[PDB]
Amino acid sequence: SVTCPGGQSTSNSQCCVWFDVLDDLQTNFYQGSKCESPVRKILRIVFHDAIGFSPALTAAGQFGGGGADGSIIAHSNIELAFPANGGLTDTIEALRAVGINHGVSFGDLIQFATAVGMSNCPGSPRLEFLTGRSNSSQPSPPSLIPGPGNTVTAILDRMGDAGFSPDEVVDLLAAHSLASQEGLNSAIFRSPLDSTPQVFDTQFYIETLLKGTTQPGPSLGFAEELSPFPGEFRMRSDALLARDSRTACRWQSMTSSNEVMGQRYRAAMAKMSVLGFDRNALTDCSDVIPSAVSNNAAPVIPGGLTVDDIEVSCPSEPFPEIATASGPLPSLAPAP
Ligand code: HEM
Ligand SMILES: *[C@@H]1O[C@H](CO)[C@@H](O[C@@H]2O[C@H](CO)[C@@H](O)[C@H](O)[C@H]2NC(C)=O)[C@H](O)[C@H]1NC(C)=O
Ligand SMILES: [Ca+2]
Ligand SMILES: [Ca+2]
Repeated sequence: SVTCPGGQSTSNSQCCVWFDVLDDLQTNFYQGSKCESPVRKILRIVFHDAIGFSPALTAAGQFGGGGADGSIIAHSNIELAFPANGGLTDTIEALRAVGINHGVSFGDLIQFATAVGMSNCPGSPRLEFLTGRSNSSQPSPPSLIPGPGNTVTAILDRMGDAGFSPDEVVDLLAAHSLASQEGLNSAIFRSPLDSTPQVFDTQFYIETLLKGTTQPGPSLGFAEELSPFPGEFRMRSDALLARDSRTACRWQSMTSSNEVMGQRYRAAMAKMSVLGFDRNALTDCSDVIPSAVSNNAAPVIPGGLTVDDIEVSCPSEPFPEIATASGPLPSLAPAP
């Protein structure tokens, strides 16, 4: 059966080169298989690469984008000029080098580095990984990336054109559980979007629902809203989506189970990884992806706050029974 040069066993011979890029990335790009800034930047990158895909542009006789084709690396010179692609240069160049050095397509590489980065963060599911996307790409059309100051209708329409339902938009946002911002408000560099920027968990959903009480920096930044405790940043699109009637019940259902949240995120991400491709034409190499350590902590309403502080926005389903903590309000340190 197929054992690779290193003795590991896989489903197909096309998977063997990925054990090598797995060692490179873990040792170098992830600095000893860590869950820090490199994993966070790659998650913005996989999204901005795959979402440059528009059926509506195709239908209007215009090039609509190749989707998850790695065009953000190949055509970095035009894509990184886009409003949503700031602060990605250093990460795009380190990935370009692993791509050229191992002979793999940029589109596959972005998807692989996402599944490998996530396995370094506790609580993560094992993402599916498929190989075989062609390395040729055209530059993505401009303006296909949702922005933090857009209304909910604008975000749902763009995402709906790419193929996601309102529920999948909420599911995809579980990645803001491993997140911070650097360019919305530079005065509070790397301010976390939830209290556990290194744990893939339910806290992001709970904490964006909390009453915005605190201005974390000396002034408000682009599309910044008051957050529930010092050090945490709250982005206007995340505040709006937690509260809008079209997405509020899915958002609420994500607050109490890390199992359900992970299951749904893995499904939405498998769908995003093949935008512009035929899944059936790719080779499954998911067994190359290692398991992440399990997260054993239970969901909590932090720092003494209670259900009275969460702005319940699903008129049908009552808010889940989530534990409370007898804390003083936390002050979050920048994400590492
Ligand atoms: C509804 C659309 C979304 C909007 C408007 C949005 C917007 C943003 C913005 C403005 C930032 C801050 C970047 C910075 O200044 O450093 C951010 C960070 C982040 N976003 Fe999103 N996001 C959305 C969806 C997603 C999706 C689907 C993913 C990927 C699965 C993603 C992954 C991340 C991650 C992990 C970070 C943290 C980056 C870091 O800490 O350096 N986002 N997002
Ligand atoms: C994928 O396509 C890109 C070109 O778009 C290739 O990238 C170049 O590779 C050469 C050496 O192989 C480098 O010296 C260039 O600087 C690279 N250009 C860019 C824009 O990165 C890449 O080699 C191709 N990969 C595969 C597996 O065919
Ligand atoms: Ca692309
Ligand atoms: Ca988290």
